[PDB]
Formats: sequence, C-alpha cells, structure tokens
Amino acid sequence: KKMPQPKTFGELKNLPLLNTDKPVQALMKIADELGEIFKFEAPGRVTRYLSSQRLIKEACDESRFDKNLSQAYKFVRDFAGDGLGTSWTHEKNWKKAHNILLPSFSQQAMKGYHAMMVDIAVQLVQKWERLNADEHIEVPEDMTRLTLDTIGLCGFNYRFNSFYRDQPHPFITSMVRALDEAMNKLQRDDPAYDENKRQFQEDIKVMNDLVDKIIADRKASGEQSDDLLTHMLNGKDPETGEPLDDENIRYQIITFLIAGHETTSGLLSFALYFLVKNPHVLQKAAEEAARVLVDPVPSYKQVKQLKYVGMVLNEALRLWPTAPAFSLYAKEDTVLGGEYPLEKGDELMVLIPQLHRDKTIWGDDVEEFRPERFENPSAIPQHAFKPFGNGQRACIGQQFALHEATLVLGMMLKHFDFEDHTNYELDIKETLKLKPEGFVVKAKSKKIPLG
Ligand code: HEM
Repeated sequence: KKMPQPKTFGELKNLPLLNTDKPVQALMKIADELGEIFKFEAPGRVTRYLSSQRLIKEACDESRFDKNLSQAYKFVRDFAGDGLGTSWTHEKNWKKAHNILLPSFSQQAMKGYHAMMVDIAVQLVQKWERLNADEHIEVPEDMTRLTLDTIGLCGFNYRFNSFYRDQPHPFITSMVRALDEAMNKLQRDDPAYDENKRQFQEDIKVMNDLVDKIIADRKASGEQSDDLLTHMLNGKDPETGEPLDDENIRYQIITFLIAGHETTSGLLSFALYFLVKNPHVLQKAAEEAARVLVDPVPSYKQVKQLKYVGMVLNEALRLWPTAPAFSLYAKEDTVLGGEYPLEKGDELMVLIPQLHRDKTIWGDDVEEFRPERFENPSAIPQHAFKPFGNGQRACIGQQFALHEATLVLGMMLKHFDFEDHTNYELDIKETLKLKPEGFVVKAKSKKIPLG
C-alpha cells in the first residue's frame, strides 16, 4: 500500500514543514489529515511517522526494531556523550550503565530519594506560602526550579538553590543554552555559523568542569550519600564485571539533568493546568490529598496511596506527553502492519500524542481530561500508552519522575486552593520537550502547618 506524504517544497521535500515554532504540533495536524502512517522526506533523509496503536505495537517489537538516535539527539550527544539517552543499544557503555543504574531507579529505590524530594517540595510550598495577596505563580518556571533542584540533590547531592535566585545556576544556564544550540542546528561548514560553533564549546566546558569536580571531590572524600553518584562510583556491571569510568559517570549526570528536568516540570505544569480547567477533577484530587497526607511531611507510603493523583498525572501524560516522540530503526527487512515493506535500517518515529488520541483504544472523547480512564491500568492494551518510551530503551527515570510528581502535586493540593485568574489559554512551547508557556495561577493557602 502506498504511504501518504504531506506537502513538498521542490528539492527540499518535506523539510520546510519543521521550520516552525511548533514542529510536533504541526506533525500532529499532519497525522490528523493523513492517518496512522505518513512518509516524511528531507534532502538525503527518509522517516515514517506512526500514530496508531495497531502499527506502534509492532514498532515496539524489540526483535524487529531498536532505538534510533534522531538528528537532534546526535547533536545533544556532543555534550551528553555516551550516557544512557544518547548511546546506541549496541554500545558497550549503554548496557553497562543500564545494568548498573537500573537498581538505583527502582520503585523500591525511591525510598532512599524520598527525603530529599521532600526537601525541595517543602521549599516550593514555602515559597507559595510566602507570596503576598496580589501575587501569582509562574507555573512552569517554579516546576522547573523544583525538578532541577530535585535531580541535583538526588543525583549528586548538589544544591542548585533555584528557589534562591532569578538567574539560574551557571551550569543550568549553560545546559539550557547548549540544548538550545543543539535544537537550532536542526534547521541550518558555512563561516556564518562560526560564532555558534564557539559559544557551544564554552557551555560544554562549565557543565563538564563542575560535574567532574564534584566526582573528583567525592572520590577524594570517600563519603557515602543517598544519591545516584554514590551508586555509580561503587556499582559493578554483573555481566562485564566492570564499573563505569569517570568520564561516562560525568555523561550520566549530565544526562539525568537533560532527560529529567524539562519532562517532569512539563508534566507537573500540564497536570495543574488540566486541574484548574476541570474543577470537579481538582476537588476529587484535593479530597484524596487531604484524606491521605495526614502528617506534616508526606511519607513514602503515603505518596504510593495517592491513587487519584497518579491517575491525574497519567491522564496529563496521555494528552501531552512531555517527551512527545521517539525514533526507531528496522533491525532487519520486515513488513509493517501487513502492508508496508521496510528495509533493514529504515527509520520510524512514534508520534506519542497521536497514539494517545487513537479513538479505537480510548473511545471518541480522547480530547477530554478524564483521570478515571486509569481506574484499572491493566485494561489498557499493550503499547497503547507510551509516555516513557519502550522496552529496554524505556525511561529509566519513570518511577523517579512519577514519585516526584505525585509527591509534589499531592502537597500542592493539600496546601492551596488554586485560581485560574487569567483564564489562561493553553500555549504549548516546544523545545525538545513540551510545556504550557505563560501558564500562571494564584494559589490561596489553606494554612496547614507544613512542619
Ligand atoms: C514525566 C517525566 C519523563 C518523561 C515523559 C520521560 C520520557 C522519556 C522517554 C519517552 C524516553 C525514551 C526516549 C527514546 O526512546 O529516545 C526516556 C528515556 C530516558 N529517560 Fe526519561 N522521561 C521523564 C523523566 C525522566 C527522569 C526524571 C529521568 C531521571 C534521570 C529520566 C532519564 C531518562 C534516561 C536516562 C533515558 C534513556 C534510557 C535508556 O535508553 O537507557 N527521565 N524518557
């Protein structure tokens, strides 16, 4: 069967379609008009975008398809290196890090991070408790402060102290600026790109300089903490028997911050947006938080008892998965969906927001925010809900992100009533991840002691 394809621009094929502020949202609108699969060509490049559960279930077959590094993540690799996210599955350091790091990211390993997550969540609550009557909350901005600080604390026992400042830590500043440059190179040898190829190097330096010092500092001290750095400095891969070397440990810490901060911040921001736009759902979630969070400080077990809050987060991830696409390649020649022959090496993109709007899986009301869709998670078919990727290349931080977001949203709902005082119109800014730009609320304290 012949594959649909969106509009072309002569010798540029489809490439100008992504020369836009909102490429994923453009790709979603194309999927709306062309259907479950469409070909996307560029000068010397071909990929196929998948939007249906019927095809994505095959793409998630790890015997047939492996993770591909997209063009963007090849540029990210210039400072993320061969950390988990930007390494190929067949690279020795991927499987080593995967085996060493998976125990540090278990649902059960969250018990050790809980106290430091509470540390940063308390700072967030206290900041909002301390706002004056006339004042409002910049939601993604504060969620990003929380998630970056939480990864820094739980990751390598480092305090970015984001709630003490307006201009971020020089590391954070230079990371985002480096991520920006990596993104900008998507639409670009020529000597006009000489200053862009000089500033990139400076941002890589500050990130490398500080994390390497931290690792050197910890090796010299020999101190043992509850962070991922300790586990990485003492872990051994059961298969090779080898530990990670210091350079790869550096890339892993850079990777935790790239991979975790924007997605989790976006999730919290989208979750609060849907709550203020659905007051009946907010009330049901607030009643749960009040019922369950009976102590001044949330316990690890209390966070696990926040069932509805977790459903709220999963429904937010259904509508706006904050890492909205992943890339695959065919391991061998194969036929997709019984009608699309693929050659070894052919690339696929999974368009996750469109998968999550497949009316054959979720029903006709896919645009509605309904947390009750997740009452029984086992009813959802295989590969129908994939906000954390697929298989052995799935998000290693899934339990970390969901524990942090359930804790923080639980505390938010316990301690404040929220007002959508501007009747905010959703505006989704796209970097490599999604976030509701300009989202803003008020929050009136329920005056509950906190500690
Ligand atoms: C709501 C929050 C998050 C979302 C939606 C998310 C999404 C994803 C997705 C879709 C992938 C697969 C990417 C691909 O196939 O190319 C991935 C991979 C990854 N994520 Fe997350 N992520 C989140 C939070 C986090 C956090 C908190 C961490 C903490 C370090 C993290 C670390 C990673 C790593 C290391 C990988 C690569 C894993 C591997 O291939 O071995 N993520 N993430």
